[PDB]
Amino acid sequence: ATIEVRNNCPYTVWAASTPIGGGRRLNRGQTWVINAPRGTKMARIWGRTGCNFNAAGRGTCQTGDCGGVLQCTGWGKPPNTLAEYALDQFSNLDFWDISLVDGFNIPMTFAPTKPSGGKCHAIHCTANINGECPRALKVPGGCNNPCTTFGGQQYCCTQGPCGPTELSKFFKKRCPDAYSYPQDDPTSTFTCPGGSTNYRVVFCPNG
Ligand SMILES: [Cl-]
Repeated sequence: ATIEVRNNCPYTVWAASTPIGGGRRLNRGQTWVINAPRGTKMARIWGRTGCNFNAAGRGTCQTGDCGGVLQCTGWGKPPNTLAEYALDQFSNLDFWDISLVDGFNIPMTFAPTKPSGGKCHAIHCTANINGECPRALKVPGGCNNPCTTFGGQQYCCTQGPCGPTELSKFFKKRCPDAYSYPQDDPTSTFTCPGGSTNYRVVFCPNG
């Protein structure tokens, strides 16, 4: 239920969190701890780079912008590396993952503060994705996922079952534990017994 967001990047990051949390400027080394009640589903945490806000919480960001506002209520504009989770009250299990479906912008580590074996352990995505990003998907500060750039069933899996693509394999290749495309569920979903642990999301785990 407790999620700790830590910015270990050498640059400032504007953490964002829905549906609870909002937004927060995080300078190098700063942490933000938010409480997520049991039953919180379809939640996500991400970081925003190159933002420019004025006293009122209005401005714009280079990546992951959520409507030109500091405290998000909606989703960020890709590309942005995602930390998704659902604290299910029915199975009493925590379902979480790192997703690249909406792109990549900042490397991160998603981990249980109390790993208990099985699929309940830290996962990472620290590859140099922005650096090796295919030219067709590359944007300032990030690397978009083929579904965002090209669209269509092939990449977005909007019409029905889909499979990996050469462009999706570019991400899975570099971050095996993360979602490379919409239906990359089997090797991208992790769980922990609900109530048995807390969570930590850190930007630039390798500094
Ligand atoms: Cl709670």
